Amino acid sequence: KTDEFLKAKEKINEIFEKLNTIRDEVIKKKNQNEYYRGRTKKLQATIISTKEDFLRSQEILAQTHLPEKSVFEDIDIKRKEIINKEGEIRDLISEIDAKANAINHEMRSIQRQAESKTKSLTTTDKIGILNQDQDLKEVRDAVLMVREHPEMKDKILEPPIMTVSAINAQFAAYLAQCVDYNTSKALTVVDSDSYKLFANPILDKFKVNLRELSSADTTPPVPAETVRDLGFEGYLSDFITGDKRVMKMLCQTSKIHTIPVSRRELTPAQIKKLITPRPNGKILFKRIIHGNRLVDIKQSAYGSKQVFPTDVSIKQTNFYQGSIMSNEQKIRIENEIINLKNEYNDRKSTLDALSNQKSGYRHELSELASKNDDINREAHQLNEIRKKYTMRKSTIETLREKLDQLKREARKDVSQKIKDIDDQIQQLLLKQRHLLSKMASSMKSLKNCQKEL
Amino acid sequence: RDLSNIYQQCYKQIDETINQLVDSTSPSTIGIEEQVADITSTYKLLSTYESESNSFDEHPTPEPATMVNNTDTLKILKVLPYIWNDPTCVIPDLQNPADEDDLQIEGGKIELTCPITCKPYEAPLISRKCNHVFDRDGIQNYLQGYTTRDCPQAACSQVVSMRDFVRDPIMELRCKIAKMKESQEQDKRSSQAIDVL
Amino acid sequence: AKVIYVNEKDSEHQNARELLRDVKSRFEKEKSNQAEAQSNIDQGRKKVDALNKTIAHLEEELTKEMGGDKDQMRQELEQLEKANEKLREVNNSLVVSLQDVKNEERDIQHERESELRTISRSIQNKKVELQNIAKGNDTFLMNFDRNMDRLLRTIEQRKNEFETPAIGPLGSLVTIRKGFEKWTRSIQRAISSSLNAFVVSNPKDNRLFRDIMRSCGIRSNIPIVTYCLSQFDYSKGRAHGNYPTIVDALEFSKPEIECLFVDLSRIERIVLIEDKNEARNFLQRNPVNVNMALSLRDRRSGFQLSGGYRLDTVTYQDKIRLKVNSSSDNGTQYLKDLIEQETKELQNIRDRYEEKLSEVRSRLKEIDGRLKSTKNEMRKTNFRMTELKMNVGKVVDTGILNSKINERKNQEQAIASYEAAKEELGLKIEQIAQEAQPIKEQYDSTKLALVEAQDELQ
Repeated sequence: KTDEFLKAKEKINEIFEKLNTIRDEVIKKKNQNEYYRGRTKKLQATIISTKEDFLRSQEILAQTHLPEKSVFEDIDIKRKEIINKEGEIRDLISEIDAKANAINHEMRSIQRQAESKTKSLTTTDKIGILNQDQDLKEVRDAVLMVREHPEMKDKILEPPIMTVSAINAQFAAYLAQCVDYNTSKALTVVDSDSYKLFANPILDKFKVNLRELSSADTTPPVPAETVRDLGFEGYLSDFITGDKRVMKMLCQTSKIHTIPVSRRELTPAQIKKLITPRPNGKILFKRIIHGNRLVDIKQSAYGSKQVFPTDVSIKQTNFYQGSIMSNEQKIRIENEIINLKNEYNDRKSTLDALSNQKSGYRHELSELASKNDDINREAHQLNEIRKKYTMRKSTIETLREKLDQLKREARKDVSQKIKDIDDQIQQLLLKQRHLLSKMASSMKSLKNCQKEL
Repeated sequence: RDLSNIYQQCYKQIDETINQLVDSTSPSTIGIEEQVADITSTYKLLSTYESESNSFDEHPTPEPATMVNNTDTLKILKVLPYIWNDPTCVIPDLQNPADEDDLQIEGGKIELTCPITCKPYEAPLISRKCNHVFDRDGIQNYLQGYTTRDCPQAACSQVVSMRDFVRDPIMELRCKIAKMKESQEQDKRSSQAIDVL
Repeated sequence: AKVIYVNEKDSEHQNARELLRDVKSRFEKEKSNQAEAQSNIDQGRKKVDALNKTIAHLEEELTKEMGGDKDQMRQELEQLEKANEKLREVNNSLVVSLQDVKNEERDIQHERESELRTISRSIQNKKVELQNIAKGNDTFLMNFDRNMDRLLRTIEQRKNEFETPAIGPLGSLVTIRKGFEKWTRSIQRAISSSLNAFVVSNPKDNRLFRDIMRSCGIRSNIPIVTYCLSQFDYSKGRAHGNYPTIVDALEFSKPEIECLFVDLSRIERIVLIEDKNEARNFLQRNPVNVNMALSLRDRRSGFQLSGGYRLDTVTYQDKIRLKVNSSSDNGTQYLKDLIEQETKELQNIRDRYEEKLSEVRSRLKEIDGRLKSTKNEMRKTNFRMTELKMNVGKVVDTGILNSKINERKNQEQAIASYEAAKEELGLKIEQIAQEAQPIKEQYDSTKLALVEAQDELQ
C-alpha cells in the first residue's frame, strides 16, 4: 500500500530496551544483596559484642554481695526501738508536765515566803487587827473605804488602835484604859470639827464609833516638868508612835492629852493638891496612865470640889498592834510555821530539782535514743549500700533481658530478606530467558520480506 | 540495500546477558543445567540465524548453509556445571569436549593460587597449546617475547611461537562461588555458636 | 582518509556506562542508608515511648503513699511543737486558776470556821451565864467581870470592913424599876463604873480596897466608887429628860442614894429615844439638862447619841448589870425565842459563802474538761507526728523500681545522636544527588551521539 515493512523494525529495538532494563534491575538487585550483606556484618558485630557483654555481666553475679532476710527484717526489728523512743518521749513529756505542775505548786509558797520575809518585822500593813470578828471585818471594809475616800482619810485617819505603834503590847498599853476599847476602834480625826464633816459612812454603812473634844485650851498640857512628880517618866503623845494629827486626835476627844506615862505602877496621888475648883482653863488631874492600871478622878460643876473615886485596870490583850506582840505570839503562830514551811520550800524545790534530775536521766536517754537512731541510720547507710548493689544487680538484669530480645530479633528480622533477594534473582532468571526467546522469535518477520520487498 | 550490524548488536546483547548470568547465581541455587540448556538453545539458534541472514550476503528459497558450530566462543557456555560442582575442577576445553581427563584433573595441583608467588590468579592469560598462565607478574621480563625455548617452566613438551597470552574468562568464575559457599558455612557456624545463649 | 575511522567511537559508551553505574549506585546506597536511619530512629523512639511513663505510674501507687507531701510532712513538726507549747502554757493557766480558786476556798473556809461558831457561842453565852451554877464556868455575877462572883460572894462577909460602911456594891441599893425591860438592853454600854465598885471614907483610901483579892481566885482588881448613904446638896439642878430617866426608872432599897446620879459624869443623863432620827428631834436643846441618849437601828441594835445630833454605833448585847426584880430570869421567853430565831445567822452567812464557792468551783469544771481535751490533743499530735517515723523510717524502696530508669533515659540521648546523624545524612544524600544527576547528562549525550550510516560515497 504505502511502505513495504520498514514500519516494523521498532519492535526489536523496544525488546532490546526491555532487556537493558532487565540488566539494570539485575545490577540494582545485586547491589541490594551487597547492602544486606553489610547488614549481616552489622548484626554479626552486634551479637559478638553483646554476647561478651552478657557473659561478663552474668559473671558479675558470682561475687558475694550477700543479701539476707534482713533487707526488711532489720527495719521491722527497729520499729520496736523507735517505738521505745516514742514511749520514752511520752514518759518524759509526763515528767516535764509534773515539773511544771510542781513549779506552779511552789510559786504560791514562794509568794507567801516573800510576804513573810517582808513581815519579818513591824507591821507591813495595819489592817490585820480586824480579821477576828464580823463587825471588825465591817471595820476592815471601812478602812478600805477611807483608803478609797482620801478626803475623809486626811481629815479622819484610820483608828488610833490601828495607826499607833509601840515596842510591845505592854508599851502600847499607854493608850489602853484612858480610852475604852470600844472608843479605841473609832477613826482618827485630824481637827475637832471633822467629825460633823465625815461621820456618815463609818456610822451608817458600817457600825463603829467617833468622838469629839472635851476642851480646847491648846497650851502645854501639864504644868511644867515638875509634873514628873511621882516618878512619872514623860510625855504620852510622843512616847507612843504615830502621826502628829493622830496624836492630837484623842487629846481631849478622849481625855488623854495631859497624861504622863511611866512603867511604874503609879497613881494620881495629887488628889490632896486639888481640894479646890482649880480649873484655870484646864481639867488636868482627872485622868492619867500608870503601869498597867488606871485610877479616875472627877471635877463636877455642881460639886463643892471634894472628889470621889473611880478606877479600872489595863488589860494586856489584843489591842493597839504595831505588831503581833512585836515577837512573842508571832514567834509561834507565824514565825515557827513559816520557817518550817521554808524548810519545806527548800525541800520541795529540791524535790522538783530531783524530778528534773530524773528528767535529766531521760534527757540523756533521749539524746541516746536519737544517737542510736542515727546509728540505725548508719545501718541505713549499710541498707542503702545493699539497695544500691541491688540497683546494680537489677540494672544488669535489665541489660541482659534487653539483649535477650535484641539477639532474638536481630538474628532473623533483616537476615530473612535473603528470601526476597532470592525470589528477585529467580524473577530475573525467568525474565531474561523468556525475553531473549521473545527477541529471537521475531525472526523472519524481519528484512527477509523480499517476497514483497 | 542492507541492514546487517543490528544482529551483531543482538549478539552483544546475548553475550552481555551471559556475562550477567555467569556470576548472579544465589548460594541457594540447586542445579543450573536447565539454564545452561536454555542459553545453549538461544545461542545456537542465533548462530543458525547468522547463516539465515548471511545466505543473501553472496547476493526466496536459497542454498542450504551447511555450516556447523566449530568456533572458539562456544566455550563460554560449556563449563558452568563443573564450576558448580566443587573447587577441585579444572576445565578449560580448547581440545577436550569433556573435562580435563574427561572426568578428572590429575595433572599436578597448580590451582587458583599461583605456583610460586602463591596468590590467586587475578589478571591471567592463557596460551592455547601449553596452558601456561601468568599475570605479567615477577615472571614478566625474564626472556619475555622470545618464543623458541625456555618458557619459564622446566622441561615443557613443545617449542612455541609468539602469541604472548590470550583471553580466558574461566579463571575467577570458579573462585567466586566457591569462596561464597565456603564462607557461608563459617558465617552460619559462628552465628549458631553464640546465637541465643 | 575517512575510510572506516570512527567506528571505534563506541568507546565513549563504556565510560558513560561506568559513570552511570557509579553515580546511580552511590545515590541508591546512600538513599537506603538514610532510610535505614529513619526507620531505626522511629522504631527506637516507639520502643522507649512504649515504656516511658509506665514505670513512673507503676511506681506512683506505693510511692504516692509517701508522695510529694514530703515537705509539709517534714515541716509538721513546727506547728505540732507550737501546739505542744501552747497546750502546756494554757494548761498551766488552767491549773493556776484552779489552785487559786482553791486558795480562795480555803480562805473563805477559815473565814467561816473562825467566825460563825465563835460568835454564835459568844452571843449564846448569856444563857449559860443565866442558868449555870458552877465554879470557873460563867455565872450570874459576871455582868461586871467573870470572877466578880467570887469578889461579891466574899464581900458578903466583908460588906462593912473598911474606913466607912459598904453595905452594897450600889447594884443592890439602886436597881431598875419594875417593868423597865426595853430600856435595859444596853446598860453595860451605857453605865460602866458606878455599879461595879464599893464605897470608902475619903481619898486617903485610894490604896485601900485594892488587894484583898486573895480569897478564892478572883480575876481582876476592881474599881472603887464612893458616895454616902444619904441625900446631899439639893441646891443645884436636878435633871429630868423627856422620857423616864435614870432617875425616874429606878427602884431603891436605900432611897437616899438618888443624889449621886446627877453628880455622876453625865452617864446618868441617858434617855432612850426610839429611832436614830427620833433622838435627832429635840435633845439639841438638851431639855431639863439631859445630854446623852440611845436609839434604834433594829430591834437588836442601835446607836449612842449626845448633844442632839452626835451619833455613834456600839455593840448592843443582852447583858443585865444589876440585881433586879425584873431579873435575867424574867426575860426567859425572849432569851429563848429570839436565841432560836437568831442562831439562824450561823447557817445564813455560811450559805452566803458556799453559794459563791459553789459557783466558782463549778466554773472550774470547764477548765478541767479543757485540760483533759489538751491532754488528749497531746496523744493525737503524737500519733500524727508518727508520720515522720513512718515515712522517714520507711526507706524509700523505689530503687528496685528506679533501676530501670537509667536506660529509659539514656535511650532518648541515643535517639538524639541518631537524629543528629540523620539531619546531616539526609542532605549528604542530596549533595550526592546533585553530583550524580547532572553527570547523567554526559551518559545521555554519549548514548545520543552513536548515530551514523554506511553509504557508497567518496
